[PDB]
Amino acid sequence: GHIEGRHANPLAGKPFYVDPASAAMVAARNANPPNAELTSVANTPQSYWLDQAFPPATVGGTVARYTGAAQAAGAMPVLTLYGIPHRDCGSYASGGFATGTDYRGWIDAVASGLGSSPATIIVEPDALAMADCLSPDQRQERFDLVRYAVDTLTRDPAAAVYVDAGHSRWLSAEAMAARLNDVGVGRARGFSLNVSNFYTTDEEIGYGEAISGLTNGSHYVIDTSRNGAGPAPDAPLNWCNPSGRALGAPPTTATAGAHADAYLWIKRPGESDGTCGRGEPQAGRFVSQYAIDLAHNAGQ
Repeated sequence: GHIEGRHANPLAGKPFYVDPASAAMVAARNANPPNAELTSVANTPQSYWLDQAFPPATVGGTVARYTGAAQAAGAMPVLTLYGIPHRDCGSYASGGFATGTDYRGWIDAVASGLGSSPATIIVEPDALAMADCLSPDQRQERFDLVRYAVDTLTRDPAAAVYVDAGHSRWLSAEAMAARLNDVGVGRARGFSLNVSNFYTTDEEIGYGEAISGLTNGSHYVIDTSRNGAGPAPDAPLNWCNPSGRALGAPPTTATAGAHADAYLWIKRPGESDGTCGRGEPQAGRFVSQYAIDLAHNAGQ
């Protein structure tokens, strides 16, 4: 018979993968007595963050294991790549690979691990948005590395690749669209917004629709992990372990934006944002109280 042409949202059609070994799951299983907040969080699909702790020599196997496990679960894995050189401009989440050559080798290995398997990839939270901390030449290098990630990862046809694009109160839509266009967003599925932040979904839809229009109709995802109460009052460090924040909409493709492929939990609720001027836990360390606070503040 006839073969139809292609129609669609790559994120629609199977559930997002719940990592069975996340820090939240470990905490939920250990809670004595059981805790409603922790269990809820642990059972919500999030994203699996990879960085320079996973060397190029071995990260391919790590990626293949994770994507293969998700496939065995009938689910879409979400992976967050967070290895850019000069990561976080040397602030609380400092890290990343030492050099661009190492980063390129890492990307090559990630792509090898992906093969042809389904995956959603969030490329480098903050890298484009924060790039002005770098000199002109290191900024250009960074853009070239993000472009390298797009060009290399998209060789997995089943990888839905979203380049991180900051949020609605970071760069302007015009400034961020220019960076996304420079790194080849047209070859990706699109971009991500609100990662590790707290802005309302509605505000992020308006911003994402604007960037989409400036990037030839690209699509986007919004991190709704911690945005159920919107942001804390405008202040320095209001993004760094703020109190009073709530879990947002659980991950879904039933979104309210014309080009919004999904609401995802990209940040993992419970992880510290950093020491934050208060001696709080190192960035990325899981704090059960933080996950419980987010769930309590959402009324759970």
